[PDB]
Amino acid sequence: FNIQVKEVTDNNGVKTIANNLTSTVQVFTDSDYQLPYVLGSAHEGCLPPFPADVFMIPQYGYLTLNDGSQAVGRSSFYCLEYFPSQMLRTGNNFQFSYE
Amino acid sequence: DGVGSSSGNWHCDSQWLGDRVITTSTRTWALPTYNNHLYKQISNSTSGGS
Amino acid sequence: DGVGSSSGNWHCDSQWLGDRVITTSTRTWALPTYNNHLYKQISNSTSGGS
Amino acid sequence: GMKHPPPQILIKNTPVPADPPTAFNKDKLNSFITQYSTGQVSVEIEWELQKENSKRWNPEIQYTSNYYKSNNVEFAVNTEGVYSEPRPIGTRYLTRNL
Amino acid sequence: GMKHPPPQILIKNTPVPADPPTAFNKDKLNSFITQYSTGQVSVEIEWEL
Repeated sequence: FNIQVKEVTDNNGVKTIANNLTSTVQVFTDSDYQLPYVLGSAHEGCLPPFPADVFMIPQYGYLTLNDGSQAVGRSSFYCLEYFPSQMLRTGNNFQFSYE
Repeated sequence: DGVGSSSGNWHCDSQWLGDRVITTSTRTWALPTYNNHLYKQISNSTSGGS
Repeated sequence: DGVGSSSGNWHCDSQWLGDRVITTSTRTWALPTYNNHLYKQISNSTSGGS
Repeated sequence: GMKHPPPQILIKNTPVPADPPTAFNKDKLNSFITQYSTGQVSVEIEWELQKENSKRWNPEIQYTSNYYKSNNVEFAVNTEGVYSEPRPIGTRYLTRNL
Repeated sequence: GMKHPPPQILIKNTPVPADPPTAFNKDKLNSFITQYSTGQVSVEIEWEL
């Protein structure tokens, strides 16, 4: 919640940030565990222990079957775009529950 | 339904129910202004003969 | 539900009811654009051998 | 082939005139604010399937990927982030009597 | 350990194309408005003692 999509403009080194009210952010949950599970590999980029800290969201990446630096026929390629996801502009809030 | 509200979601999946398949695709497009807001007559003549 | 309306509050507390504890945390995040909007193949080869 | 196929869908940015002269002129305006638009499109098609009911004993030809190791995955993204379709793929793999 | 742990939550800024050429081109757009987003997250867990 309280999504804010900002647009950066850099003309002649002079950088400036403005709101882009019409821009959206996409969010979805791998409810069916169809993506390679990255959590629980003791990765950095969790919520900071201190409430006051503002953190950067970690980038998602994954690994399939490999033979050296090559990929075998089994190796899987996943496109997250090929998942239904909610779209939200500022003023839109996402949420879900888990058991 | 306002400047600050999404007007659709990214729904993109294929589901098979047996005898039927449902494909749903979402893409993000860009639309320039074509022809300077003009309707222009064209021919192999305006194309440099042929 | 509009540009000028908050879409959530900062709720952050832990309450103990006896046999259960309820932890609630709120953080403020930032999300850059990763990979120039691209999906890129990576390997120990694109990583400088190994 | 269809007499009434999926209809054409035409889109256009509505012209937004620049500042017009403060004295009337009959000529059509030719000075516009340069604009472009962007958004999302969704196309949902429902396809009807005609499943195979063959009594053939031996296994059929199937479209498969090649197991042999390679630099990139077929029908995946590059290391540049360039998606590519390595070959054409027909539909005629399963067999049926005349 | 769980067969069905808390699901992964993926987020991304939707790409916003810069001004495209006024003549059609089949190539995918590679010129985008540089953006980033910010907001709040809330995680509420109930623990049994």
